[PDB]
Amino acid sequence: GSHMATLKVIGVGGGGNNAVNRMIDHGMNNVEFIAINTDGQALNLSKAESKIQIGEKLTRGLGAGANPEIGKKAAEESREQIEDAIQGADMVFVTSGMGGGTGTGAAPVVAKIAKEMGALTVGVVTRPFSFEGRKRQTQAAAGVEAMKAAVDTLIVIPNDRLLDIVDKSTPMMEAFKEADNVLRQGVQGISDLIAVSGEVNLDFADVKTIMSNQGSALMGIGVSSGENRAVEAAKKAISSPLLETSIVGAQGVLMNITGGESLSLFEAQEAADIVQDAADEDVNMIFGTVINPELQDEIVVTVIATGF
Ligand SMILES: Nc1nc2c(ncn2[C@@H]2O[C@H](COP(=O)(O)OP(=O)(O)O)[C@@H](O)[C@H]2O)c(=O)[nH]1
Ligand SMILES: [Ca+2]
Repeated sequence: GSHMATLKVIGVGGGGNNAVNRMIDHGMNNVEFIAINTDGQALNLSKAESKIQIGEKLTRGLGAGANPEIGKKAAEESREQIEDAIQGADMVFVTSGMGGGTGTGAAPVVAKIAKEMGALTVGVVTRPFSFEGRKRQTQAAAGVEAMKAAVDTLIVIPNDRLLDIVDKSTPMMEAFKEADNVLRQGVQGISDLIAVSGEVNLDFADVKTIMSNQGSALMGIGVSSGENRAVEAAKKAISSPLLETSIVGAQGVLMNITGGESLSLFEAQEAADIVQDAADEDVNMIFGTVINPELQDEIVVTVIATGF
């Protein structure tokens, strides 16, 4: 008997549901998508197969009007419908934009329900742009703290970091796609780890060990070819221009390297050393390797870091 973990991605509120819509468009298989919102108009446009309208008696079908208490009460009163949607999950990713009413208030309730049901629960949330003002930032910070209390692991993306990767003309929607990559590639990295039996094998139990009840996390992937490919891919995997939690200080890392038949012992050590040197801690590594012959000169390094 083999194990095949059930993964679910849950968008909560406006930003979370747009991230879900964009991920569905990008294409993802063997992942269930759930869309949760107070805003019935936006939920009607969701591409997810499971849509949950919360708080209709409270908001009359509108959003939360920037009030986190409304988001929280909305979720609590739809608990049974949220549980039904999560049922069967082995891992749940909850994504939401903090600072509004629905995400801030409802996302921690959703995450708490998932964890109480035994699922490995990961949050990936944004903080608002500074141009949205102090009050939005303060509401968002309270949401982040509530999320921390309710998840196994949390990845925070300050939206201000998007201003570091655009030029004056980059479309807003293109910047948003860059932030979407954090969650999408983290999910895909776990999917790929579960689906393949590696020459040095890691599986969902290793994911649980690295992520259960840990706090902040980093999830990254790097791909490189040619000379110094392993160092370059490892540096890319831990590079964090959009992340609140960098690699620095990590005390546990799951690292998987995938390459073709040319994958060398020496370069696997090089990659492992990059990660641990950048952590600047004594890192408890869980190391894996997959030989994919279809790959020629490409190497892929996946990292999950916790223990901050
Ligand atoms: N990166 C990103 N940030 C978003 C997006 N949509 C909303 N935001 C951020 O999320 C915050 C909450 O917006 P929203 O999710 O629409 O509020 P809610 O629906 O009331 O929870 C905003 O203040 C923005 O900082 C998105 O698509 N991408
Ligand atoms: Ca595996």
